[PDB]
Amino acid sequence: GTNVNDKVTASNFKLEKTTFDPNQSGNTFMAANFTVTDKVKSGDYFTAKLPDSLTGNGDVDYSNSNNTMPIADIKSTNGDVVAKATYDILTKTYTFVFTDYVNNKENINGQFSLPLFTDRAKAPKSGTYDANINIADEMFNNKITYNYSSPIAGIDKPNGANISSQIIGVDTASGQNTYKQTVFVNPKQRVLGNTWVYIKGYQDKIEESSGKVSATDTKLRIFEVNDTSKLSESYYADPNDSNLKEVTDQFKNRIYYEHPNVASIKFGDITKTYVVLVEGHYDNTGKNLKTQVIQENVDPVTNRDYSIFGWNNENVVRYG
Amino acid sequence: SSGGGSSGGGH
Repeated sequence: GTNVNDKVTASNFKLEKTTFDPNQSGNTFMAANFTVTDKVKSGDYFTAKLPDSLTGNGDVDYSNSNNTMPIADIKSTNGDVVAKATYDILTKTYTFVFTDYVNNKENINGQFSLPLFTDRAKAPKSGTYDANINIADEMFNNKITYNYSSPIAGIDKPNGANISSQIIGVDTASGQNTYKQTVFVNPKQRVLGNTWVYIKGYQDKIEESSGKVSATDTKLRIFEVNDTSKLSESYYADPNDSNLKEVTDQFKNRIYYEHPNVASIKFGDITKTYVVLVEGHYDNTGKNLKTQVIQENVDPVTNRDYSIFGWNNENVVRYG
Repeated sequence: SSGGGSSGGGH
């Protein structure tokens, strides 16, 4: 079919909320009505384009589903399906493809409501961004504000343990059941001694998380950060960023899977912040993916003042 | 001994 954006008009455009914390499952929604001005055929389609600051998928990853996010059918005013929808992760564009519905009608009216999330990579810092959305070649302007919970967290002492992390991608569609997680080791960039980091596939009870952390289920890459002030708030981290120096090879025989569902990492005495990128898997029990990372250390000078900090992750799913 | 957490979301 043909692109029929000039034949479709969106109205009553609404954004549920303009300010939120994407590190606390903050998201928003967009709702609009549309009407087909002219007659169109089955197969014809119209689109919506998100701006740089937004994504239609958030922390759900569709890279194993051809980078294409399936969307719930779009309905007429009358409750029947007018269009089947698809979201393209790469171009951040929804494509609404008219069904046979449209073949015997005129004056077709529909509406949709779709969740919207931050783009962790293009809005990596707290602040305000242009959230201008394009629907059927028309602009609907907004301002988005992200108050990210700071990744810089830890015991409040110059030599205290400090660590955080965020699950930034979960593949719930393909059946492969993968997840990507960023861990910031020592984000306060303190001088710490005998530092250990534990990446757990669960929080307090093994049976309560679908996480699966092991030598066969998990891959880790470790980066020494050069300038900590460049690090994101969104937990996005580019493994090819020149601000990151890969040291995975140095940790080759310093990562242990001595315990179930747990990756132990021996950092030792450190004075720089690290990024640990985790690619993992979760099981088929239908339990939530619930993780916890823990860093422990002592004062590098007195070998006393033991300290330990934990950080929990879990994600939520929204519907349109 | 202390801690916090964060949470994400998607569709």
